[PDB]
Amino acid sequence: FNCYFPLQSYGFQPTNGVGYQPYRVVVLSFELLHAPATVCGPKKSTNL
Amino acid sequence: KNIDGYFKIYSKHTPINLVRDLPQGFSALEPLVDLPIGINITRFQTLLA
Repeated sequence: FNCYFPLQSYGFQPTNGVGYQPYRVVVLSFELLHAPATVCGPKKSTNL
Repeated sequence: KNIDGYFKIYSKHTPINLVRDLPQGFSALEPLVDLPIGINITRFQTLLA
């Protein structure tokens, strides 16, 4: 009483609606400081 | 050397026959390593076996 668990479980079932289905989400956050860039564009090349 | 956070390492190996001091001569160092790390380095140290 008055002391509940901090975490609760997801009730994932294949018979539930779309709003209750698990969704995998990935957030790509790009940081650019004064340091030299090390993840750069591919810069596709052409024929010679 | 350190240029704008880029660490540049050049090296050159040669065969010599002398144990007293440095053999006088001329030898160039080709560009070997270039690391874009960006760490401010003021001191260093070596480690032998």
